[PDB]
Amino acid sequence: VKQYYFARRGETSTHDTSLPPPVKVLSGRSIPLKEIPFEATRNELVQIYLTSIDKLIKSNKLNSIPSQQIASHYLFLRSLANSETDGIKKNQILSLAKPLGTYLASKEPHVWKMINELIEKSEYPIIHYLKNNRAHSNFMLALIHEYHKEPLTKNQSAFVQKFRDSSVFLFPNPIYTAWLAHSYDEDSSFNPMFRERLSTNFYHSTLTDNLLLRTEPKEVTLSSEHHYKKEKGPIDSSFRYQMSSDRLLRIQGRTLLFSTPQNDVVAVKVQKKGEPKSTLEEEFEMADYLLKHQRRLDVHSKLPQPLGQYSVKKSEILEISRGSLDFERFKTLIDDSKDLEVYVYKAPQSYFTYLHDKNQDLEDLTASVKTNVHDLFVLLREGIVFPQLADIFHTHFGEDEREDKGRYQALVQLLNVLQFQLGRIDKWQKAVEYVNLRSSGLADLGDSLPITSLFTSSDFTKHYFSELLTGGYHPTFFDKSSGTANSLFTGKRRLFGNYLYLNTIAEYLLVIQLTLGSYGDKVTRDMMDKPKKEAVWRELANVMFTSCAEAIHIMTGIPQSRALTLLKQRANIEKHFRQTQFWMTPDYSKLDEDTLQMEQYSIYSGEPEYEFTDKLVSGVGLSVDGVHQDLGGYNRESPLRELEKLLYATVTLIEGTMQLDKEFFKQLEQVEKILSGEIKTDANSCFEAVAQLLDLARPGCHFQKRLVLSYYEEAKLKYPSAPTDAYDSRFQVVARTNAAITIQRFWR
Amino acid sequence: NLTEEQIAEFKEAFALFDKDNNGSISSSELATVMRSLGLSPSEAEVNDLMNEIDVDGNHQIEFSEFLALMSRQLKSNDSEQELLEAFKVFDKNGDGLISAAELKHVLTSIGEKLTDAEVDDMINIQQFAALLS
Ligand SMILES: Nc1ncnc2c1ncn2[C@@H]1O[C@H](COP(=O)(O)O)[C@@H](O)[C@H]1O
Ligand SMILES: [Ca+2]
Ligand SMILES: [Ca+2]
Ligand SMILES: [Mg+2]
Ligand SMILES: [Mg+2]
Ligand SMILES: [Mg+2]
Ligand SMILES: [Mg+2]
Ligand code: NA
Ligand code: NA
Repeated sequence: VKQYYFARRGETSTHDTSLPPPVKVLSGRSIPLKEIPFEATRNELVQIYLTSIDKLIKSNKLNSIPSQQIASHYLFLRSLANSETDGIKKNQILSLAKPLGTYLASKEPHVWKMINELIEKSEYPIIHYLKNNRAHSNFMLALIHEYHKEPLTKNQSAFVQKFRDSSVFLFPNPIYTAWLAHSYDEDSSFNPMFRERLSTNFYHSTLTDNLLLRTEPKEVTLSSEHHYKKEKGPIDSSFRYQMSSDRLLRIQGRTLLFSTPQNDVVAVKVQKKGEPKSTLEEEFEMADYLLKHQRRLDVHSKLPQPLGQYSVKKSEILEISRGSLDFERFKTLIDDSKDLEVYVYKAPQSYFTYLHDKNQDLEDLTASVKTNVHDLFVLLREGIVFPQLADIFHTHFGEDEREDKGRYQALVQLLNVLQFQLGRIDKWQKAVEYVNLRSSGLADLGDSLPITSLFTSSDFTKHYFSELLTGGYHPTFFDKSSGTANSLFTGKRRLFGNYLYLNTIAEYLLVIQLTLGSYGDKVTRDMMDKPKKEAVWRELANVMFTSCAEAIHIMTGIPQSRALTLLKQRANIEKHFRQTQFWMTPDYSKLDEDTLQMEQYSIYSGEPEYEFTDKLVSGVGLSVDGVHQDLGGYNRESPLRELEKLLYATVTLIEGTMQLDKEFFKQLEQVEKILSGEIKTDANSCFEAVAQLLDLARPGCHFQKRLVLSYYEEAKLKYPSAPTDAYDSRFQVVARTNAAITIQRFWR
Repeated sequence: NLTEEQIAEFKEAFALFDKDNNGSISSSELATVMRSLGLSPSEAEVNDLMNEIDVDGNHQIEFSEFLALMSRQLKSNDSEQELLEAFKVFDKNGDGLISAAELKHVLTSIGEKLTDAEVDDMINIQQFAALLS
């Protein structure tokens, strides 16, 4: 059977089509919203940096700045030059750098030795020099503030305010994307966090935003045979299902569950109060589509078998259900009319077991989670989004008048202005109480959305993400000379589909996380074996991290095991286990001040403790309604800080790999045109282009480096007189590793 | 029917060269992919592959078919000779002998690291490669 997707991903010129106008209305006054251009503003700042380097050299003050900052300047200028095609600009950059180099080899020659070690390893050596906490020293901004003796423009000031945390945010596209990718490698100690006058700054979400603002608007095209495209005529439900009260097992929601001789289940889904017929026909057609294409897509879920869709007299439904003890609540859900549409289907018993069910042992939970994670993301690749797996809300206080409608935003910092942390989750266990992830796999398949609805001003996106589609307003954005409110955020109108694509990924994994935590609390609540409680929470952390790596694998092709190693460079599974166990169980409500602090120190290690003024509710913990536990205090952030780092690391690895691959193939096409003759130039330029392709390969991906080595061998044959001393070291490393592989694999 | 390390490399290379991520690659990129997998075909074999893939008039290769092509191409190689060229990387002077201490370092330090015990059931190149297969 041929396995492939009915969905295709490319790029388009803009997402800013049929959007709400970029206007904020404040007290009857309409304020126009303007974009601050990312790339143009970034480039202006790098130019100012270069003129500041010029002044630093003329001033002969080089004696006065630490060697590490001189090295950073030098290595960045060398990386910048190598990325600059224009030979005049390139030599302009190399001239600004020579005085620094001359200085280092004389007065700081051991640092100079290290510099050349990196230069002999990479064409963007600055990225390997900043694989650590040197990335938090903003040498570029410090130089601009010391030598640029005039105000920055409003655009520039707005840029540096958002991207103050690190010089890397000023790097040109290929150098930033390559730095971001390799910052996850196994020799990297880079963590997007440093300490600030006792205060700790976390800027993991800033990495993702600096990346996304560089990307092209994406486009998804669905095949003609796709569920949301192909015209499948009306359903032919010639077959009816005879309900017997004697076969009724129980009621869940509006769905009557009947037994069969085969010990699976026949289910009758009955129209809700205000549910149209389409919602029922849609679930029928989606189930049929997924059964038909189950092998093509390799869907692991045990899919329900659709049987019919027809009308039934209320009176008949009421006569057969009237025995069950759920009768009264069922009557309250079904439509008041006397002629009710229904959807009949057959499914195994495990389809009605919610994935958080505490009667599953950890081994069955793990397998069922894997099936759900698998299908969620293969179906995302197929172009199908499930925006109602669960009911996660940040708040209910201002629900109707909130732009977000209270719906939780898994990457809120990217989808709103001046939101720095994931917020309180309201009644977090209740959000997944009826989750559409089951022991068997996915369920409730009719509540679906074509992926293309995330890239347009659909009803869904207009309802929940109006701010992102409209633009950014904040009093500090107001330019009184123009009467407009300017921001980098308003630039996202053009790219908002890229943002919601990643938010969907993080949202799925947040649903998984809450489902795991609901399982964890319920199975450990009555456990008297205390070390065993911790072991369960430890393993649930492993399952979450594994789920994130599986999503990466499914979306990028990165091997699952490397994806896990990449995630663990950035997210600390021990902190995650301690934080989830601590805040997702009620035990902490029994603690007093001194004990809470000590416990918090253990789960955050060095980081700041979770601060709150809320009055804890006995036996629950943080709870606005006094009954159901929340994750976070009122008007405060979620305490699951490592979870936030993990979700951002996952989507940053997915998106960063996607963009790294794009840079890799752009440079590859360039290398192949130089080797073929389409682009005729000298041998060093050819060697340089090939060495740069090496820098754009996925961290840990050997076959990519094997390919680059093959281009380098071909390049040496094309320029047989050319000296190659400046590049053999790095490619000999690849050659010896490659040779090692072949030997190792033959023995297997 | 290959090792798991090889299959994993096949899956990622297929994924990487699936530009628009619809689960299939154009035959036009088959040459580059095979090159990256250390088994680039001959100009004759690639033509036979282009014609073999043009039979059904579908130039989109899905992973099942892709794996089949790589599998028989990899098996269409002289395992003994491939291993020889591998050892030939650690013989720089060209005398036909590699260092013993060196081989133990690379195979446990880099690549798909082997464990000390597995290398100890594993120096003269032409001979060593000759008798290991
Ligand atoms: N829709 C949302 N989803 C997740 N977090 C949010 C959302 N809205 C606000 N937050 C966060 O919740 C806190 C305050 O929320 P608010 O009550 O909207 O000011 C801040 O940490 C916000 O970043
Ligand atoms: Ca494709
Ligand atoms: Ca030798
Ligand atoms: Mg159900
Ligand atoms: Mg509120
Ligand atoms: Mg339900
Ligand atoms: Mg539903
Ligand atoms: Na709140
Ligand atoms: Na791909």
